[PDB]
Amino acid sequence: VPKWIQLNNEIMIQKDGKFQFDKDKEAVHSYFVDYINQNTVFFHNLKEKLDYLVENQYYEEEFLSLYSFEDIKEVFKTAYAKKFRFPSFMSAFKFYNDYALKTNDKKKILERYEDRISIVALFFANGDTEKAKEYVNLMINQEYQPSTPTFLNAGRKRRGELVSCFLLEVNDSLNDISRAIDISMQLSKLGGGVSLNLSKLRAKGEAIKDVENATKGVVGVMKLLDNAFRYADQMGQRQGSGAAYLNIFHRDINDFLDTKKISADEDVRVKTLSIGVVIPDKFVELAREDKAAYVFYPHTIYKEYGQHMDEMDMNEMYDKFVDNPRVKKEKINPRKLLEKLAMLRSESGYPYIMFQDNVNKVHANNHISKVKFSNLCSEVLQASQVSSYTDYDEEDEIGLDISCNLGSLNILNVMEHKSIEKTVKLATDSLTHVSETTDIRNAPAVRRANKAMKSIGLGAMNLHGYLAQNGIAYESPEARDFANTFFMMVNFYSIQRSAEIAKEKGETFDQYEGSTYATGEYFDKYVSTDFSPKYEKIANLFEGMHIPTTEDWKKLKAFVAEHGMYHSYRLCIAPTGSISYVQSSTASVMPIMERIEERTYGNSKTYYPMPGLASNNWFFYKEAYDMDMFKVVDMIATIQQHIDQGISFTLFLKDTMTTRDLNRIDLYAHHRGIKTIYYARTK
Amino acid sequence: VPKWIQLNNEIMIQKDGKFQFDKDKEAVHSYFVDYINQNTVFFHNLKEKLDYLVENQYYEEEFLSLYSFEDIKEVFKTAYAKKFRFPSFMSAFKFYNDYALKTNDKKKILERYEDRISIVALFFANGDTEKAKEYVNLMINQEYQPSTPTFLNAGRKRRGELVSCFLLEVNDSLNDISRAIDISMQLSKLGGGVSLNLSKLRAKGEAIKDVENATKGVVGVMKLLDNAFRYADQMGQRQGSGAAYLNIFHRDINDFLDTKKISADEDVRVKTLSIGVVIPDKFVELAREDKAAYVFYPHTIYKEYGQHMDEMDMNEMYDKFVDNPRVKKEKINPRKLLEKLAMLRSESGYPYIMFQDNVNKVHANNHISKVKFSNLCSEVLQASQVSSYTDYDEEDEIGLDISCNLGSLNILNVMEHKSIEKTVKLATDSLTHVSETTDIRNAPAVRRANKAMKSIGLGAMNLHGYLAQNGIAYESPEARDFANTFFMMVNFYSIQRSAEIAKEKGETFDQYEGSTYATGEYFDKYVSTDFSPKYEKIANLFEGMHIPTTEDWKKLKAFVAEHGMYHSYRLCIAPTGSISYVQSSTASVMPIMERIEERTYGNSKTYYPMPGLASNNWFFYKEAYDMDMFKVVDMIATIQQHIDQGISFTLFLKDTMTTRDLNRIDLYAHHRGIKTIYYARTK
Amino acid sequence: DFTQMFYNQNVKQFWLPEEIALNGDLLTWKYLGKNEQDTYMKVLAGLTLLDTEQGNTGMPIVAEHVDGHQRKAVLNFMAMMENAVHAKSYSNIFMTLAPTETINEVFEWVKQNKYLQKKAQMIVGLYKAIQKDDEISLFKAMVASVYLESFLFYSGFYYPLYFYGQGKLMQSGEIINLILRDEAIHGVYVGLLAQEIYNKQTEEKKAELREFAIDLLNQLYENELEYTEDLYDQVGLSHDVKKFIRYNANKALMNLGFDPYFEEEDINPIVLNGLKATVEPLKDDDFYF
Amino acid sequence: DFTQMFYNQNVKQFWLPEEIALNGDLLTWKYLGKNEQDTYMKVLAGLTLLDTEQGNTGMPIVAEHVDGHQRKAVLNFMAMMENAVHAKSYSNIFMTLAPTETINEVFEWVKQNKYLQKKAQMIVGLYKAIQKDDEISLFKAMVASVYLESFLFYSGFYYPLYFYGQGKLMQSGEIINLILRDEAIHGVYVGLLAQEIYNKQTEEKKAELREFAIDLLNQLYENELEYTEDLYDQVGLSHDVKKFIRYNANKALMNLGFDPYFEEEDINPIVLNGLKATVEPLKDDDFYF
Ligand SMILES: Nc1ncnc2c1ncn2[C@@H]1O[C@H](COP(=O)(O)OP(=O)(O)OP(=O)(O)O)[C@@H](O)[C@H]1O
Ligand SMILES: Nc1ncnc2c1ncn2[C@@H]1O[C@H](COP(=O)(O)OP(=O)(O)OP(=O)(O)O)[C@@H](O)[C@H]1O
Ligand SMILES: Cc1cn([C@H]2C[C@H](O)[C@@H](COP(=O)(O)OP(=O)(O)OP(=O)(O)O)O2)c(=O)[nH]c1=O
Ligand SMILES: [Mg+2]
Ligand SMILES: [Mg+2]
Ligand SMILES: [Mn+2]
Ligand SMILES: [Mn+2]
Ligand SMILES: [Mn+2]
Ligand SMILES: [Mn+2]
Repeated sequence: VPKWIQLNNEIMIQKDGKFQFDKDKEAVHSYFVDYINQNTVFFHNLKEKLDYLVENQYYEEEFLSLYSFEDIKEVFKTAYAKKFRFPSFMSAFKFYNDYALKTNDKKKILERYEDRISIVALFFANGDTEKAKEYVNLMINQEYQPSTPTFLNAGRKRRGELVSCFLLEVNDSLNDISRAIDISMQLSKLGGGVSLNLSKLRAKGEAIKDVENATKGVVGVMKLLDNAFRYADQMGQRQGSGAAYLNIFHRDINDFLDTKKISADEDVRVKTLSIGVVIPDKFVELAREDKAAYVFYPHTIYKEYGQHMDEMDMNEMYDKFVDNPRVKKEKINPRKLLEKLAMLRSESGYPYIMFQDNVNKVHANNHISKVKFSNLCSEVLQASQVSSYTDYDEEDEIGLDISCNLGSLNILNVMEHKSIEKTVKLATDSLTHVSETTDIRNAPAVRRANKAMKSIGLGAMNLHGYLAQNGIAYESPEARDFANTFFMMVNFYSIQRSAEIAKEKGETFDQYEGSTYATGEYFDKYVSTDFSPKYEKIANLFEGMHIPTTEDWKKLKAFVAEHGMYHSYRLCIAPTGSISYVQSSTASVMPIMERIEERTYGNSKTYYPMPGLASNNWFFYKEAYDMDMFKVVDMIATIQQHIDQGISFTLFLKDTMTTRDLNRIDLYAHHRGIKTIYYARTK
Repeated sequence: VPKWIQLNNEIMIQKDGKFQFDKDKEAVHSYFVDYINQNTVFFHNLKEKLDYLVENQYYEEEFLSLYSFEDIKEVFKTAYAKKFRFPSFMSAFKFYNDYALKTNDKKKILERYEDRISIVALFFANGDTEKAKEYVNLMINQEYQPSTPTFLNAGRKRRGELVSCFLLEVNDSLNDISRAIDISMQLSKLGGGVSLNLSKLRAKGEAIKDVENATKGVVGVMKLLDNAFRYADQMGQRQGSGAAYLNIFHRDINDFLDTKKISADEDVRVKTLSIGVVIPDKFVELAREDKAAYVFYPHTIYKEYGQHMDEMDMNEMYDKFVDNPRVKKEKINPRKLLEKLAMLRSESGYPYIMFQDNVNKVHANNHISKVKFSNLCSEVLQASQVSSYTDYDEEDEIGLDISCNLGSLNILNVMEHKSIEKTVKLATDSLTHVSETTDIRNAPAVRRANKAMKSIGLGAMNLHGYLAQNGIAYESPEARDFANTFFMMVNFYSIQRSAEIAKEKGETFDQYEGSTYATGEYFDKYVSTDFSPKYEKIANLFEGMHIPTTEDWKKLKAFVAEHGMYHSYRLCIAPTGSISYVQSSTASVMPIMERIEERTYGNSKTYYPMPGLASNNWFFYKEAYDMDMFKVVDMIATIQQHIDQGISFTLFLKDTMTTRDLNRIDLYAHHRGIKTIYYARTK
Repeated sequence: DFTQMFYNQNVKQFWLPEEIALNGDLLTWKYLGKNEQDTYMKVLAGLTLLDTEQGNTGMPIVAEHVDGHQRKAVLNFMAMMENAVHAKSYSNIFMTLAPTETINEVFEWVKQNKYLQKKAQMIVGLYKAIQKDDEISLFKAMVASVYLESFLFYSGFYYPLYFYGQGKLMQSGEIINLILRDEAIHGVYVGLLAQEIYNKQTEEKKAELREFAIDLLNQLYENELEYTEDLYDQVGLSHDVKKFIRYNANKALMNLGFDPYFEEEDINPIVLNGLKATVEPLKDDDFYF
Repeated sequence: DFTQMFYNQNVKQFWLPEEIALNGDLLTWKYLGKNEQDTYMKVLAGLTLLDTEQGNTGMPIVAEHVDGHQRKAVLNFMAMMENAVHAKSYSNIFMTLAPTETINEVFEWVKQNKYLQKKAQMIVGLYKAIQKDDEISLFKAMVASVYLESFLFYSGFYYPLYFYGQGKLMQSGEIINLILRDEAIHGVYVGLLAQEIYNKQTEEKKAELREFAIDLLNQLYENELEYTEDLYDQVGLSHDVKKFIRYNANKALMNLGFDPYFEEEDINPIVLNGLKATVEPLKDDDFYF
């Protein structure tokens, strides 16, 4: 066993009844003085390194050609001047195993952390040396972390796409289904997770040109998509991951759910395609009143009204659907469907739950389209227009397929540096650059939506780490007050940066004029309610930083009205799974699953303590499963009120609790304004 | 139990030690006195019937509008003047259960046999009343039978395409694979059987964008195609049928074959995807000499030579591939592979066997392309060019995808009417009309090849029926003499009609000038070898009909040289599954499987004796399984020497014979010039 | 001269109770009097006990002491039939016709019934007295086994056969006939093995073995009479069953090579009415024609 | 918790030798080299000899000492399969492939073979050491039985599976696959009976039984390596056979509820080719907060 492995395992060997957390630090030293420094490839100077990486097809030469070598040297020197040290063994291990650039045979390390950060910063700046240094300082301080696709692939010749998630709308036609399968394979080839809205597809037993009971429903398309994602599995490196979203009022909703039952037959079971359910407020109202609900056949509704079932408001059209004899429907028990959802989530963690009305009551771009589904991580909530892929030799009507670039603020590092504004603006600029340089030649709706919406996702990580390292319980009202203030600041500065980009470029996102940003409605709660901290401890935490007031929000509203906004969507809180290790941060705004996690790598086992875990903050690092899910819902709703897109909200459940407890948590989330629920992980 | 079913089951009841075959005739009468006439919709006049069928979206207005009502009435009167009577119960049952037009509620019969024949004739003639009457006389004499798609769908508004055999070339790309899946779905939606060539696809463990061990091979593509064919199942009417062809020198050939093993796992086995193997002469030579063979990685060959492995002659390329270090290959035992093929055919009848050099040594259009694969029934053998389907908003390079037009001569009815020439020419004209009226807007290469090649397949059936009713054993040399003469006359008149159509329209098929028809090579064996019958009995059978001599063939060769040939391909012998029942004929040129076949429809049993079966010809109606497969191979080769495309050749084996016997039959078929082997049906 | 043909007969007679659907007896069962149902349950429970011990103990122990792999294979197969097929079939019948409480009660009744305990004590005692390499103790156990197979089962078999012969409980009756068909061949086979041992003895020893067999038969018989009266008096059939068991006692003696002991009697005529493909490699000559 | 389920799986797997026609194997047998034919014969005799011990002693002795009518029935069924089905199947394969004199000589050789004898006598020794009413000695014998069923047979099964995966000796390979499928379930079942005893023990006694099992496994494994080289070096397969032994040793341990002893290894592909949360209804007022 390696020396650093033994040093890391020495953490759990208690001394005087206490964990040896400091041993972890020793491990990193070993991991660098025995493996990383020996396995790294050193050159005489930076010129030889850059030339070797360029000619050997490791780096794209275009982004490096925008800078003179003196500027690149200055950027690299700025990166190395911080003398960044990984405080935990797992941070360095995760970076050098998942994100550091290696040779073709993967026998040596070509990229250090500073090298990777410098390359990403130079790609972000697009020829601006000062901007590149700003990005270097932002990432080496670990205030901002680009998503895994962006951080791993920026400036690389053998790179994939920098966009993490893609959302596709599938129209009710064989041509559209085949095009959706093709685009899903193309985007999984690019490495991104693909989500498909199957609510427009007509249910099982519908007519294909006057011959009835002909359609296979959404389950056949689900099987096709599952095989497509199995085939396109990132060249066999990462398993192809897809998501299917169906409205709960679709007739196939049961069969949909039956794809995830552990007793499902092979002709129905789907195993590589995640499932999500979109629940309008009408379904929750029907379940609450115990009135029997009706699921609908989408094609009959489309024939009668000319629009898809998910294209209009069910809260106002459900009674018209039920009373219409030309609309076909089936009777269901909404409470039984809710119990089935809870049982399925207990068994397998599926489906994702999207509260459609919670998303669309604060959605700023309802004029473009209502949000009808979410992404594979159930945090992207954007307007999408379905595409009409016609026959060959016929022009296709290209719609809008959602796609946003992810980037997370490290809350602990951002607040320690007292740089919410600067970090938010620089992250917005980096995400705007990632969107601008993204061009996908096989997904036309994705390309058009990227060019028009200009949507980005700016997330946050290390919420629980910051709260526990500052002596604040994650479930406490003080923690929710901090989240309210911090994310109001993040939203304020993201809107300010979006408006500044719109002013400097003279262009807004497409159809911005009909948005609530243009009409000023979006700023209502910000121009009437003060989001400054209500607790003295939180206010002290925010000292040295100008917390925006109602007057600052009014000025920002006027600025947006004058100049517009460059981005249709700005903030989305992704799960941030593996890149949180490198940043020494807790995953996303979720509470920690465990204080010390035991992970098996190779034939060895390693223990990763939570960042900053110690004796004095052991009980502030409360495990998520031990927490009240209602207070976690309260925290997520408090954050969500300042996030325009959704938050990947994983439910952390105990084995003792029943499906009724899961249903109660889901209904409280819906009541509190939670937009989406990601996972039901049971301990 | 209905009266006609009792009268049909009375056949097996033996009187005086003989089957009551004549009772079947009585059954037909009952089937018409009790059921057909009662459930047949009658109109006051044909005008009312045509108006009702057109208005209720049963027929098409376009083809009926080309004639005055007097001409349509005259065509119907010509059809009804024959007073055609089905000689067996199963003929009428199959027609009125499969082909007769029924109401939307499927309880009444709108079309009789004469009505359907008249409608198909009017569709064929395209406005010529005399031509329509000629077609009516052809089909009511049952000399020619349009295929199930053409016969069932001609003149019907609610219909699939008139072509059901489609051959697709799949290029080695994700875009091409997705396009192939889409086209397969679209053609299965039209009701056609789709065959895909997977030899150009790179094997498992190949590089994608210079990353190693990334390709899933052809088995993942087969899984995708199997899912696509399961999804597209004719609006839930018939099981989606598809075929995949792989060259035996493709490295995936074992895994390909492993998709049909019973022991194969769920992630390996494809259930609704037929498989065929293309066997070049090089593989047979390697197996014969017991030299170990090499299966090659197609992408390495493409990188080294710039052409696909299946696009070049393996006979001259195999040694260069083996000696090339940059071509990756795996060692195999060709005799072990042959034994595996025989074992798999014994277990499941798969794969289909295509002898590439047997096809291509007589292929007339090798300049366009060599025949690389066959159809789902393993009888279509045509030149195909792969298409380069690029990314979106980029122009695709459309190639040639095979789609031939099926139609079968009834050898008994044709020869008893002494009308080989007239029937062949009229069938060629009808096939040309159906090929010209076919327009598929979702298969670009299929449409392009249909427009360019103008390839049709004119088959024959009732060969064994005709031979048995004339006191000739199917395995006798006299039967082969008759087949030689009859199919040489069929080829002569098909070529003459093709040249006449080319002269009339002033156009040949695309790239005809490079064909062996243009150079006169095709006629070589016809201008030197006399194909007149060598037996007096066969000559007396051909009495009253002019048998083309060598001088006639020289005149035809000169005529083709002067005027060209309209069809790239003219003759292919399809299995003729259900139309053989309606025509009261034995299926294809195959020998009969059973003298009397027992079938179960609903909860009732039915008995179909072979047409013309009696005590006198009971011995001549020898069952296929009792026959020597070498003599069946000899007869099929005798026919194949006059057929430009292949013949659906099913092997009929006993359970006693082993895989050595199957391999011996396959090798004798290869030796005798058999182009394709369809199935290995074990009794 | 016989084991191979018994092996073939035993394996060709293989069956499972699940092959016979029992829900068809539901109505003819419902229609029987309480006395009739009680006797029927108890009769089958007595049979279950006998097969339990024949399968667990009797057949395996005889298999252990009999020499020859083929003889052992037959005896092992017969043992499996006793407990894996026969004893289990009775539970299939019980589970179809009777509620759980009645089933529980009848199994409690076997434990406390003095005649059933006595017959089990006697038969199993002889099985457990077998001494390795001692052919006389083995003979005694084989006599006991023949008496179980060909005599003791029959006080039980009477009643299902009596109903079968009247067209009542015919699915249960089909199971019982299959069991009876098996026991008949089991009794013959074990009888032949017993005769082998008997034939090795002196005339004096043979005389003692006949005494043992007849004394044992009489002792079992007297107990079976009391058992029969206890079960059948409530259905009026005791005298008829007694004639049947005497008939079968004679068959058991005959299976042992002894003369019949009881005089012939007329048995109820109702009960009499109750009775991949092969693969060859390719030769170089298969590539040339 | 498990005996009725295993009863079902066992009886539904019932088969007879006569079902597979063997004569067509001669069409591939004639094409094997002398070393291949020699190894096959020796392996086959090894399996035959070990399986006879299991039929005559292993299964019947365990059936004798295990309490429970249903367990005794399942165990009887398994003993029947050894003696009536498996033993006849091995004999049939031999009689098809070799003349009488060759069979007698191979069995003479394998009977004298040091590595075959070592393992055969080690297993038989543990069966002979079972004492009445001593569950520790029964457990030790069950461990031995599981090691035979789930581990020791597999150095032998390798070769028929190797041919079967190549299209050679398909009829006898089909038979071997059916036998192997029976031994797999036998091993799992006896394993569950051993775990039942193990779980009734103290922590110190458990640790002692674990040491026994691992020590026994080690002795058998070291002899298997020698057995393997002795048979398979002449056909160049020993390296791959050793991987197959370890993989099956791990399965045997898992059957006994123990952790795998050996690291995971991939197996020869030719041989491979041969081979709820509590639902609680919503009570209303759960929709209001
Ligand atoms: N935790 C760590 N994170 C990142 N790099 C590290 C870490 N520990 C060691 N290294 C690398 O290994 C080298 C070993 O040097 P070390 O940290 O022991 O101190 P040093 O030799 O006094 O110099 P310096 O600390 O100034 O780099 C470091 O210079 C650095 O490049
Ligand atoms: N074998 C048959 N094949 C086809 N149609 C038949 C057959 N038998 C009877 N029919 C139908 O039933 C009708 C009655 O025929 P039938 O044998 O009674 O005498 P017919 O002289 O042909 O009668 P019609 O006056 O109808 O022409 C036929 O006209 C035809 O429509
Ligand atoms: C062709 C086909 C369609 N479908 C379903 C899936 C599609 O969502 C739906 C629409 O198919 P379409 O491609 O729209 O078929 P169509 O346009 O010819 O019929 P229509 O005019 O009624 O639109 O039909 C199947 O389930 N199986 C099939 O094989
Ligand atoms: Mg449509
Ligand atoms: Mg390519
Ligand atoms: Mn019994
Ligand atoms: Mn018995
Ligand atoms: Mn065995
Ligand atoms: Mn066993």
